[PDB]
Amino acid sequence: RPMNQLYPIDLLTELPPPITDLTLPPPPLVIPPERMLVPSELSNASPDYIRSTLNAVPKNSSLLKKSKLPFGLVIRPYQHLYDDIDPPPLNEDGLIVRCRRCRSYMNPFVTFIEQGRRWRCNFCRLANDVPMQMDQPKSRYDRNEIKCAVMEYMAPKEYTLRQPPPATYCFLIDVSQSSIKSGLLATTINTLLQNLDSIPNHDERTRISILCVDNAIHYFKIPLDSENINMMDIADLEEPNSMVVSLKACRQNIETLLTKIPQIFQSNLITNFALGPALKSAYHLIGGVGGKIIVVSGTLPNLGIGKLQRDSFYKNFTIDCSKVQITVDLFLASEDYMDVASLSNLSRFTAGQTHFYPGFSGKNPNDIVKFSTEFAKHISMDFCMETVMRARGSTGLRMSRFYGHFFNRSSDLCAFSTMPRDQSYLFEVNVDESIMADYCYVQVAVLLSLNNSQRRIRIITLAMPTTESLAEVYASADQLAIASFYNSKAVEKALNSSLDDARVLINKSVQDILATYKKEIVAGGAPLRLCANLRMFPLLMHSLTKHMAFRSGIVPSDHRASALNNLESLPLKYLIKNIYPDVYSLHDMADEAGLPVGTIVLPQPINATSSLFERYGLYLIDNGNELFLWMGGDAVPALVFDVFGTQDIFDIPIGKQEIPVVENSEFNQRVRNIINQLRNHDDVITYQSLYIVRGAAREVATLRLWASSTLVEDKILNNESYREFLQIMKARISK
Amino acid sequence: QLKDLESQI
Ligand SMILES: [Zn+2]
Repeated sequence: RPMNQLYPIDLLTELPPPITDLTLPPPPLVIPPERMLVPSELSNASPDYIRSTLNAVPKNSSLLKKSKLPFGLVIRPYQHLYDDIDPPPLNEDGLIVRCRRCRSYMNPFVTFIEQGRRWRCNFCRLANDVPMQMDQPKSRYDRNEIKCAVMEYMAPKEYTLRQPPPATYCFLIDVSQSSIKSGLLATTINTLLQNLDSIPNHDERTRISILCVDNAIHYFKIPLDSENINMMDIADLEEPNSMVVSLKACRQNIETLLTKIPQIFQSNLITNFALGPALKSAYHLIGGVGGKIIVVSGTLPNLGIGKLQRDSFYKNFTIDCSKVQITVDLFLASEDYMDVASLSNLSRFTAGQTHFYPGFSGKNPNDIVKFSTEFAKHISMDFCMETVMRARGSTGLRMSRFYGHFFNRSSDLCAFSTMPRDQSYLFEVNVDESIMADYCYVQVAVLLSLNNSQRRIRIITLAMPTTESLAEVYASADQLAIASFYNSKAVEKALNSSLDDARVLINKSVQDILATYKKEIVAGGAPLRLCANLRMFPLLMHSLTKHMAFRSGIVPSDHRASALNNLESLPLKYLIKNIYPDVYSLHDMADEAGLPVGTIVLPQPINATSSLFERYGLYLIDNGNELFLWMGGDAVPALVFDVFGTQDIFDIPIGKQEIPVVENSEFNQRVRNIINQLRNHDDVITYQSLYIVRGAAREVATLRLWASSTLVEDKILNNESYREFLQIMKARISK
Repeated sequence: QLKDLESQI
């Protein structure tokens, strides 16, 4: 069969690295048409939903161990913030065919046997009976579960214990003084006010709740608009209807309330924020049905249970949330210490997320833009409730580890009190017994309660060829999925062991693979051998060791915890960009670039190195977190003019600021076009602030420093360049 | 505890 072939290369001959490789699809899943019931491109799981580190699975343990390559799965149930965008086929007749023994679901790889009266399970080979329903003008072959690897069903009654719940929201807002002064409360109230119709309400059932919190927990009874304020204070930190109300039936009233809140605490002098007590109030408030507790704060918890200092209450809280189906999202925005390391656990183990906004301050008009945009997209994002996800492997395959934000203790089941849309997950697969078939399989199942009062089951079935050729295993290795694997292992090693240990782990992943490819595979002088499909692996890991998450040196605790929290939950596509940035050379930008094709055409990305930064050029750096517009110090007045209006480069805007609208400048338009395009994604909430930097007072040095550190291919501080990294590796895998 | 709605066992 056409098993992917090995394409040997010399890493030393590919410097600078051919980074366009980062946008290439993984190695093909070689599956002959006969193994699929209805052959098509939809017959095998798409890389967008699931990516195995190995698309040519080792036929046995000893081979897996020898390859030194990891076996994991980058799983991503949803692709967009809104379920109306590109949904998979949806089954509705209620017929769910499953194997009696392993419980796997009917899929494109089962084999129909005995005149097609029965079916042999591809996961455990058990013989199962074909329900007479299957053939009730269409045949069984017209069914989505037989036609598609990725599809969905309307779950029957026995997959539910209680009627699907309504989308419930409880906003826990910090109204203490730090929040008033920074403008966080205002910005938050405003954004909600501006987005009440962005919040999903597909079944018109969505319920909301508002908790203002300082030293006491402030409640609000909201009447039905149809019967036309009540603020109930509770300072007793030791201690439902009309508190959690219909977003529709109380639309005007909820609006009326949000509008007064800013006035109510307009002159609050209290600096206490009882997160602990408040978190408990919200729990009791929505625990009878479960839902989302979205915390907005710019004040370190300092009163009541759970207070922190410059805690395990939270971890136990998450344990409790898993019982009542509650998820906690956090938006931490302040110039002061927030202990992201500790609070991020709330979201992490409840399937939610924590968003950290360093130095947030209403005084900077641009701080507001970032927070509101992201907070708005976050509340407008669709999600599931009471969801559980598990992966079933074919005989010989076992799911041993699970990474990502969710709740998992001692089972193969991952619980999501709510399943967001913007995160990714990873499962480690161990091969115990030897695989006997020429193929093995993995099937992800997600039992969920959609935010439209419906119970569904989303299935993702992936088929991989087995092989006993070490060459073939490497030839089909997914460099990016593998990069992701080690990224998660690194975060764990970091968020649990040592930061240095994580660095050590990262580097070893490269050393072992390089040493293995060298000894296990067989004219020249001194190349650093590897195959084309793994050609970006050395770069990514090396680049990862320079990321704010693993950097040697000094990084503020919150900025580090945050970076670590992000790398662990980012969708593959953005994880890679967060590790290795897209850099654009604008001054010599092709004419198509900056203009439509309403999607803007982007210039081709250049290597992330200051080597290519001409002192007279214009460059745009995108690292998934921010955007840096770098203009050379010796840029021609024409260029300086075409972009900002003046000709004095020293008269250019500096720092976190937007690019001015320069009339009659078509170039100025194309620049603003590229920046706006880089800002729209229908899959993440991220709004990247723009930083303008001038090259060749102390603020200007700081910006150059920051922008410059994004170019991960360069020697940065105490880390060698990529060029040297490779040389270091070559010296190590030598005798 | 080792028993869930998705397994259907
Ligand atoms: Zn089976």
